[PDB]
Amino acid sequence: FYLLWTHKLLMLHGQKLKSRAGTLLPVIQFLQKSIQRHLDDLSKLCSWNHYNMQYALAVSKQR
Amino acid sequence: ASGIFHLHELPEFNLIHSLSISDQSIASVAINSSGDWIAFGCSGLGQLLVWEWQSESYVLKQQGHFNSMVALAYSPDGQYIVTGGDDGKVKVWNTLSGFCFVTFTEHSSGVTGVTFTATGYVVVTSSMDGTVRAFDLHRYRNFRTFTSPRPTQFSCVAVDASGEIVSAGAQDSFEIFVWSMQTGRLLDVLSGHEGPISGLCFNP
Amino acid sequence: SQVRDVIGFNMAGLDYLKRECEAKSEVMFSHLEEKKRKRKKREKLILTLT
Amino acid sequence: EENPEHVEIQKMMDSLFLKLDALSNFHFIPKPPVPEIKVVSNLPAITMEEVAPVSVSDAALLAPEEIKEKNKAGDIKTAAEKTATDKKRERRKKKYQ
Amino acid sequence: PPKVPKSAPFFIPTIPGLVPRYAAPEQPQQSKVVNLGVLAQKSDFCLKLEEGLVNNKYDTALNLLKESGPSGIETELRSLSPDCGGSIEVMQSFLKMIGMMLDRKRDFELAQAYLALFLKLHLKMLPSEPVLLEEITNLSSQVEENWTHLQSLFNQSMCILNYLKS
Amino acid sequence: EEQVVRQQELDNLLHEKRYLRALGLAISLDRPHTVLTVIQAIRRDPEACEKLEATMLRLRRDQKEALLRFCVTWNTNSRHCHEAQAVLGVLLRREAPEELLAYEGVRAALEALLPYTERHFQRLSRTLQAAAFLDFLWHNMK
Amino acid sequence: EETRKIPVPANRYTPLKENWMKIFTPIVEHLGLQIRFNLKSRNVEIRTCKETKDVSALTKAADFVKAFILGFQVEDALALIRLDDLFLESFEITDVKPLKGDHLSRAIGRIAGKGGKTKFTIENVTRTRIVLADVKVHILGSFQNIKMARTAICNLILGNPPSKVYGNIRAVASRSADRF
Repeated sequence: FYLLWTHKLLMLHGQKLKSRAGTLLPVIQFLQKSIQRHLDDLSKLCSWNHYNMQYALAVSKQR
Repeated sequence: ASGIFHLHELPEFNLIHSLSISDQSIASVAINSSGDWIAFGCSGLGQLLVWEWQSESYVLKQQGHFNSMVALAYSPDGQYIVTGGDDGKVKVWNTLSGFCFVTFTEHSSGVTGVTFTATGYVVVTSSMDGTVRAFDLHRYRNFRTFTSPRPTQFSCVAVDASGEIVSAGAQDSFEIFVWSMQTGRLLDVLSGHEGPISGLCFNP
Repeated sequence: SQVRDVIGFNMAGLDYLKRECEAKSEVMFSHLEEKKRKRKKREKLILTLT
Repeated sequence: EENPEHVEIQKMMDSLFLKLDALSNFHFIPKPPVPEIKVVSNLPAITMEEVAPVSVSDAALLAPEEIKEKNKAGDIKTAAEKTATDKKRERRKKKYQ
Repeated sequence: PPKVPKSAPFFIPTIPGLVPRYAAPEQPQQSKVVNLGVLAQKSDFCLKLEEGLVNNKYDTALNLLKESGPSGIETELRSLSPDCGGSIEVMQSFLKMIGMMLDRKRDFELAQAYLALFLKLHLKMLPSEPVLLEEITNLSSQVEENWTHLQSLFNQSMCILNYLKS
Repeated sequence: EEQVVRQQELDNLLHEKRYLRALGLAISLDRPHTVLTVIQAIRRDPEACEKLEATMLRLRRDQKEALLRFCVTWNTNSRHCHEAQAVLGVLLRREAPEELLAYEGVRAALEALLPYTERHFQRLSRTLQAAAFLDFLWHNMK
Repeated sequence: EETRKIPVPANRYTPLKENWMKIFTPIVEHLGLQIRFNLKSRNVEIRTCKETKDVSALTKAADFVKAFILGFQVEDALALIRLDDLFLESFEITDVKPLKGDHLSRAIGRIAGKGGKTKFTIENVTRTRIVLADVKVHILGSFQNIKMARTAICNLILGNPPSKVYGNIRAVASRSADRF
């Protein structure tokens, strides 16, 4: 839900925020790390499923 | 008092096993309701230890000397804090959890200054050893060490935003030493000050 | 995405073969001598300013 | 370690020197670091971390180049493939060394 | 390692644990020598999984799974193997547990975490048994469509923020 | 006289642009660099690309052992990793996992293949993050 | 006053004799019970008395003698009186799988191993004491520790190679006592 909110505001107002990017540094940093945090663990786990499952789906085919 | 603890089963007085915790004495000991965990405190170094006897492993083990810390820094993200102390240990803490997770003991004497690079997960320290050492958090190694041609003691550290330049100042030689990060050779010695250098800072 | 997926599929396959080779090693584990040989094999040397 | 006298003398130096620098409030002439060789082993970087129930960084603890050394060009050519210039360069380098 | 005396006896008192992995320790002055078929032989988690097959409800097993700690979770999934005493029918129940959590789209991180451990433990036994495959084909599609939608939303956010920095 | 006869055939096949057939002989002659140039030429050509995995199955066992140890060196170079990973894909998918353990030198080869693969996966991941910038330009398009 | 009697056969008659004082002393001194061994009935008798202060002693005394009759050492059996959690378990081999003759003989061989290696190996990792008498297998230990013993033994009976059997127990027993 908050991902969609952030995505919409960013995609709408990024060009306007670029001009005043100098005074918004403490905010962006904050936002960035939060959006980073969750992402990393998911990128560790979901892919560890996906490819591995595909690998299993490969072996069943060669048999 | 010697820093060892013993386990016994009282009605028969059977020694199960014994350990040595530290050179200092053990001040206080407590055991939880379940009996699996035993708590030890050593006021000599302020060391706290939780021991699970059945699993023969530590659950928690921390140590911090009193009045040791002198330095501070933040990671660019703001997620970690690196500090150095008079004892000579460099410690990285995670602010969310509140526990130290990596400690570097390469330095022999106390660390006077500490800094993160602006981009990478690299921590640079300057010590009374006469050395400025850089550590990486990806592989946990001291990959670069800078020393002066002359035996001198450094009081502070400053690193450029790009991270190519490393600089330090001395207690006695009254001159700022500047080294290159990637090559590791002494680029230059800046002179002109009279008296020790109180502090340095790069323009971001 | 396709280039990443090809590399990603090799990541999973190689990891499984890594675990099978380590599983075989446990069978042989004279145990101290075998463990010493395994540790001696995985020891590299680096330059360091002490 | 096999000479008891040198071991005994070194321990006397340690006790004395830690006393002496304290009187100077840690103001002494430092010892330059001597270069040495240290043994790192190929196992995950969790082992170097402090005791904790969760691990923040997962890594090999050892660089990919260290595990398998790579030539400068990054490619290997057998003697059959080597052309005229390639053999000339290897001759030139060997005489250069 | 801790120093252990040789004179120490073989049996030392035991603490069962903060949470009981096995439901029933014993059946006031009853006997302690018994034949087989009396002591508990199936984990409480395995018992809940078996019931989940009949009624297509795994919430009871889910609550135990989210309450036991990581050392306990690894033991439970290791016990699920046929070698350790868990039927291949029961492993079918655990795969159906994971799928249900993806349809509800709640507790998303636990779904990926537990499934990743299960894949690590019994990958070698997996392609041989055909029944588990049909669960994977459903599971493989769901994790692909869920991650891809989220991965795009994550990636567009970070690239915009970096562009604001430079 | 055997090598020069075999060498003569290889040069003819390269001259005739018959890369699929030339792949077999250069492996037997133990030419890693020549095979690497052949693999790149196959993937540039459209029709040869799909028939790559079909050809690789026709190779006998010792050619697969030599080709697998060729991939270790190629994977080290970032410029040459893509075709090295392409060959490794055919090995993992077509061939049985227990049979991969039967190969000679697979244990030593497996040590070097993993660390460089993690580097490549991370590098492609950052490119995907940068590639999302195309979507941002599209919404700001007029 | 109530009594319970436990039989003893020919192969365990003599070990009871040199170790009679070892078994006699704890019961009368600590559990406060009167003990007699009838020669004619070949059967040991336990009874309560005025000096018996606790009612649980009769159950513990019956188990303590039972373990010694089964072939357990006196000190290991003595742990039953002091430790409540210890259980002793006994099952037949033919229950898990029906085997006849030579195949039954090889099954005992797989569990025991050359020189007793397999039984001794399972003994340390599971921290259980195992007595193997032909088709009957006896395990003494804690409730959790019994399962790791029986899981290894039954898998050994069903034809699994011993090398796999050691690995699975070692993996599971390592994480058994972590306690969260």
